[PDB]
Amino acid sequence: DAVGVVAQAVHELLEKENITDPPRGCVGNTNIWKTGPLFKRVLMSSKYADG
Amino acid sequence: IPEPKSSCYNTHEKRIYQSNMLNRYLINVTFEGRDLSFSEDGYQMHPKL
Amino acid sequence: IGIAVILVGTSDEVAIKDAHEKDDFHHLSVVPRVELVAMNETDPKSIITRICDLMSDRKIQGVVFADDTDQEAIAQILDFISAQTLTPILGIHGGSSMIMADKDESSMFFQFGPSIEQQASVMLNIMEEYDW
Amino acid sequence: KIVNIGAVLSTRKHEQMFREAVNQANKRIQLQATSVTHKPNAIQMALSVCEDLISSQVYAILVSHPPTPNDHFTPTPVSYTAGFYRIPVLGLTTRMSIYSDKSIHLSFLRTVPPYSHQSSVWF
Ligand SMILES: *[C@@H]1O[C@H](CO)[C@@H](O[C@H]2O[C@H](CO)[C@@H](O)[C@H](O)[C@H]2NC(C)=O)[C@H](O)[C@H]1NC(C)=O
Repeated sequence: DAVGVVAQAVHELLEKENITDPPRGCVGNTNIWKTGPLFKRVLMSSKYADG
Repeated sequence: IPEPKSSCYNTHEKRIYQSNMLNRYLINVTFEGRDLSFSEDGYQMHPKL
Repeated sequence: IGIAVILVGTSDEVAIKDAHEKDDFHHLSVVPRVELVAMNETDPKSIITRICDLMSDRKIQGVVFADDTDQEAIAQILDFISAQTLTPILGIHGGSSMIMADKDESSMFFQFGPSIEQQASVMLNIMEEYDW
Repeated sequence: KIVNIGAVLSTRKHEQMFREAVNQANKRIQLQATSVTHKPNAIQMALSVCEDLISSQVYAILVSHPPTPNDHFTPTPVSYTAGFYRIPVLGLTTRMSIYSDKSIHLSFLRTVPPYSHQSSVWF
C-alpha cells in the first residue's frame, strides 16, 4: 500500500519538481529543504483505491 | 552522588542503577538571592517577560 | 561532574569571555569544571556525535547548551538525547528553545521561556489594567 | 534522477517487493529501492539512519516496529532525524496517539489509525 502511495506521488512530483534535491551528506547543509512541507502535502494528498 | 555514564550508547547494556529522583529536588532550587523554583511539567516559574 | 557550554556556529565569542564569574559559596560544588567547545553551524547527527562524545571526553554529570537557529528542532533533538543517559539539560538563549508541549516520561530536561498559560495570564493582565 | 527509499524489517525480500512496486509504479525515470537495519540502544539507530540513508537522496522512509513488546518509543529516534530538514516518512505498526501531533513531529504519516479514533465506534 505504502509503495503504491509513493508511486502515485512520484509521477505527480514531475508537475512541480522544483525541489532540485533532498539535501544529502552529513555536515554543512544545515538548512531546512525548502520543499519538504510542500512535498509532504503532496504525499499525504495521494489518492488511490487498490491495495 | 552519581557518576558519569560510561557511554552514551554502550552503557545501555550495563545501565543498572537506582531510580533518580532528581526533578523531585532539582525542580526546587534557588540561590544567589533571586529565586528560581521551577515547574514539574517542564518550564519555569515567575518568568521575566 | 562535567559541564560544558557548546556553541553552534555563532558570533558569540561573548561566550568565550562570559564564564569568568564568581559565586563561590559554602555549597557542595565538588567539581565545577566548565568547558567551552564551539562548533560550526552543523547537522543534528554531528551535533549528537559531539554531544555524547564530549560527554564521554573527560566527565559529564549535567549539561547546559545554547545556539543560534530558528525554532525548528534542536530542542526536540536534545530532548530525546536527555533520555538515553539520564542527564539534565538547560537550553538557553531560546533560539534553541521554542518550548514543546509534551515530554518523555523520564527525561530530566528543562528549558526557559513561558508556558502558554502564563502568556495567556500576562495578556489578560494587560487587557485588565486598561479597562477595555 | 531515480528516487531512493529505505525501510526497516527482517523480510528483506520486501526489497524485491519494492521492485514489483516500481513495476506497478511506472505501469501506473524510475524508482530505486534501498534498505537498512535495526539495533537496540537507539542512540546509534540515529547514527545508522543518517549514515545509511542521508548518504543517498532520500524522499521517504519506512519503519514498522520490533515485535518486542516495548513499543513505547521505538519509532521516535528516526522521526526526529529526517524531521530535521523535514523529510517525510511513513508509519507502519505502532498505534499510540502521541505521534500524531503537528507540533512535536513533522514526520509521521500514519498507515494504521491509532487507538484514539476507535472511540467513535462506541459513539
Ligand atoms: C521547595 O523549596 C523551598 C525552599 O527553597 C521549601 O521551603 C521551605 O523550607 C525552606 C528551607 O530553608 C525555607 O527557607 C522556606 O521558607 C520554606 N517555605 C516556606 C513557605 O516557609 C519548600 O518546602 C520546597 N517545596 C518542595 C515541594 O520541594
